[PDB]
Amino acid sequence: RRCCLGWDFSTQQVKVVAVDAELNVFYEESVHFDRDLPEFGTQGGVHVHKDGLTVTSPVLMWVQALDIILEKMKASGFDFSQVLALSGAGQQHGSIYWKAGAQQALTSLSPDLRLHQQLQDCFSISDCPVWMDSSTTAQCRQLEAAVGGAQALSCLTGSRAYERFTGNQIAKIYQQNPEAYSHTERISLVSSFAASLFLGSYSPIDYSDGSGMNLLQIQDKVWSQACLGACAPHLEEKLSPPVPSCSVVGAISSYYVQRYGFPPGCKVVAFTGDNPASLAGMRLEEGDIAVSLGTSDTLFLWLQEPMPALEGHIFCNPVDSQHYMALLCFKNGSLMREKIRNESVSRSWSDFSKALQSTEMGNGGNLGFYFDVMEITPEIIGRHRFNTENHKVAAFPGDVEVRALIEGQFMAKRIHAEGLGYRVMSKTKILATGGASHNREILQVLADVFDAPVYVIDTANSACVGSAYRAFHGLAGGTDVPFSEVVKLAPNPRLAATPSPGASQVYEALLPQYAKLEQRILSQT
Repeated sequence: RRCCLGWDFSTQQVKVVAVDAELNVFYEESVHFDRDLPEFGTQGGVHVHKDGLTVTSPVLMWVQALDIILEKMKASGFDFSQVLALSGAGQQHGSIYWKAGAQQALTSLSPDLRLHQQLQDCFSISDCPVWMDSSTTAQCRQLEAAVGGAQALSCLTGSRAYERFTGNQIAKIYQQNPEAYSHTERISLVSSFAASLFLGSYSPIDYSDGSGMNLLQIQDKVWSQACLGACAPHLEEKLSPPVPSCSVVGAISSYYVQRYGFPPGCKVVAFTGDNPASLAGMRLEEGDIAVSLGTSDTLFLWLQEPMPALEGHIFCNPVDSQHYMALLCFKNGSLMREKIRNESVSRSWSDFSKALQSTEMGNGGNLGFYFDVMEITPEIIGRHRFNTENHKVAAFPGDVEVRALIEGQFMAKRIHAEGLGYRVMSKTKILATGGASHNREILQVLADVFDAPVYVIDTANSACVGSAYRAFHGLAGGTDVPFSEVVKLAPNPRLAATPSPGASQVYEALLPQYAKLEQRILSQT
């Protein structure tokens, strides 16, 4: 059974899957940080500092989690001689600061010792900033001022300045800890840090995860000298040139061959961010979108011609380096759906579904926005309801409320997607995942709004699986063959809904009206 490994260096755990050549996930293992490395004192895999804004993880905890999981794999009888290649994902934005001399330690790893034991003194920063950090507002404003504004920075890098984005974190470390910065020979993302551990030498940063830093020029795929200089000095030398995501970055270190029995020819395919890896795992193509429904809703888009904005994040595409992808994040997700259920349909998902079945597409022209917490896409708060004459109203009947919520949430996803350059195409498939993807009536609204078929997919391990698929791509020809052709053989996700007759006519007229009301609410703020 020949296989590839797909890794995920996530916030709360390190996870791995082994996928055979039939693209069967036949093995999965994980190390949970709070539970299995409780000595670091993390909660949810991180440390929220006294200020309530700084959020970090110890780099040596991630190294040790790799040692533990390889030993857990070996203890279970995993046959490492069967591994042809591996790739992985890292929680985006988080950064690792390697101390001067660390590459000599990586290239001289002894198979008689664990990684953590040998890399103990290799980090100039022990507490790494992660994606949950919101402590760099001053640096964000400085970077936007240095490059001509928020929109200029988005045009250049796919995003305006966000506190968690790596360049702003690097700037804070340079300003507050210049000694540690002066002792840093290399800076990695979590993804490229993990790839470096497998190579036994520094891995380059890939174009896709490299797009989550406010540093890479996404169009020309070179570092922006203006962004680099506005963040910290000598920064280019520390990052090294970025590479296409579908690059073989080297063979696995002899460390792993000797300690665990990996074959010497095992290839390391460049690692990427967890959201880019999930896009690969979900097998999105040109014209596709994925809706991940949860506490936060996340929209994944394929983009040929992106239009960066003051919202959303455009990244270089991990499975087609000449094109792009985007993420749009919505704070009012599953808690907002549960609240309307509890308020209007007796705390019952069945009655929620019956409300959707008993109301027509377009909801008689009744439209609603439901933001009990400040929304990020767009920046609005409150509940706002409008009747068919576009007059504000205080409330709706119960069933009308349920449809206004669901239809409005999906119309917002289509409008904001199209603002970034997305367009529905004849080939378009919509992939739905998360709790609400288990409701047929919710997915019917989604199919109706986009006028395209909706498929349900399980994504508990999408970043791991996507990483294993990318590794197989690397083996099946790399850039000589399309990613989509390599993983076509994986069973197709199940069709949940197709647009009802007349859906096109209803939402062609209602979508611009909903967009107009959104701008009306934004103008009143």
